[PDB]
Parts: sequence; C-alpha cells; structure tokens
Amino acid sequence: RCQRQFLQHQRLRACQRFIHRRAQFG
Amino acid sequence: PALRQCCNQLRQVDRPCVCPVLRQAAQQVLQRQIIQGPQQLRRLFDAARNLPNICNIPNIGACPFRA
Repeated sequence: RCQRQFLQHQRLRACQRFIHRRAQFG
Repeated sequence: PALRQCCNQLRQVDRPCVCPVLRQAAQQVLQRQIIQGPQQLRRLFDAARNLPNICNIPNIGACPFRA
C-alpha cells in the first residue's frame, strides 16, 4: 500500500527536511 | 541536499501513491516539529503539495490534499 511505501522509504525523511525548512522560512 | 534526495525517493514510489506519501510526509513534519501557527502550517502543506512539480514528476501536478 501507499502507507507501506512511505515507511519503506524512511518515511521520506529527506522530503520532511525540505518541507520543514520551507515551513520555517519564506 | 535534502530536495535532491527527496525527489529521488519520490520517483521510486508508485505514481498513484505520490500524493498519499507526500500527505504522510507533511503530517510527519506537523507532528514531529513545532509548527508555530497558521502561516507556517500553510507553508508546510504548500511545500508538500508542490513537490510533484518541483521534482518534475511527469503527469502529476500539485497535490490538492487538505491541511
């Protein structure tokens, strides 16, 4: 499932860092 | 490079799972980080929603998932 792919790809940690930076800056 | 790695991962997930995994990535940031207010929350989800385009994923535009 999609939720499974999310978990198997380190919960898209790299995407989380990008998203968090955009949330804090801009 | 976070974005670069992010796009590499996003390209490995099934196309129909692109938005659902981005929604989950957004929720993870919301949960795991201190999101100050309405403005930051908005930017968080805007960032997640736009990744398909930022990453140049073929036929997928901004995810219209709710915040």
